[PDB]
Parts: sequence; C-alpha cells; structure tokens
Amino acid sequence: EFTRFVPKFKVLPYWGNPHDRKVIRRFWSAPFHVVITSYQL
DNA sequence: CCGGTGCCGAGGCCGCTCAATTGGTCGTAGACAGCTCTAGCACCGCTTAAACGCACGTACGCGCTGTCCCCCGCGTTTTAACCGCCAAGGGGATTACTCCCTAGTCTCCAGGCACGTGTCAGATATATACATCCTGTGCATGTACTCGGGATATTGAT
Repeated sequence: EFTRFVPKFKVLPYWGNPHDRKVIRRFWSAPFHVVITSYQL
C-alpha cells in the first residue's frame, strides 16, 4: 500500500531474521519515513 | 443480633503466536589416489672370519632362619578451636553496542643463505711394548654418638 499509493513515502520494514533487522536498525542509527513492525517485535 | 447471597477478585486450566535452533542440499576447487619412469641404492643372496654368547663346574659370602626385652602403638578420656552453614553489602566482571585498525589476502620483487658436490690432509682408530696409578687389604686412633646434670628459654593460668 505504501509502495503503490504514493511514490514519495519510503518504507523501512522491521521484521525478519535478527541479522537483517539489526542491520535495518543500524541504518537510521534521514529517509526513515515510515516503519513497519509487528507487536511482538 | 446472625446468616443467605450477589459481586468482585484471584487461581487454575487450556491453547495458540511468535521468536530462536539444527540437519539437508547446492556447488566448486584445491588436494588425496595413482601411474611413470628412474635412480641409484639400499636390500637381498652368497661366502668366510672371528668373538662373544652360552653352559659346567666350583669357590664363597649374603640372605633366611631361630631366641629375650622394653619402646612404641593402641585405646581411653575430656574439651576447643575449627569446619561448615547461613546471610547481607557491594564491587566488577559480564553483555551489548558503535567505532577504529591492523590481521589477512595476494601480488610483486630480489638478494641472502640452505644445500649439494669436489678436493685433499690431518686427526683418529689400531697394534704392541712399557710402566705406574689406582685398588683390595690391613690397622692405628679420634671425631662423633650417648648419658647425665645444670643453664635458658617457652608456654599456659590467674
């Protein structure tokens, strides 16, 4: 829905293997427009 | 006054929902099998020569074998400082994160010393005659163990 509704907003998903998620967290640690994460995460 | 009963609060059950673990498959590349001489070379076959290893007596000590006496071990007692357990304060080693940096890869370069061969000569095995230094034996004596009695600590209980 974000990748199609508007070609402006940038998503930075946060759900997956500890490695990928840690890398994503390190990234912004600014294009972090929107973030997608689960309740448990 | 006490007691039945609704309301609320808590404990018990069950179940996913999700995040972390571990054996299975793909794949490619440097290194275990495996000739191929070769190569000269150790290993084998075939001889003798000398000596050490082996066996038989036989002399001759150093281990087993029998008898008295106390000194050390056994066994008891009480009691006390130590072992073991418990508990609390707090410091520091642990765990996780970001940032820096030098290990690791490989590439290129090149001159120093491992490494082999060739030459030759003097240090070392070896045999024989010479001889004297070390070794078994015998024996005097004195440094050291032992017994006894008087100093100086050296601990424990008021």
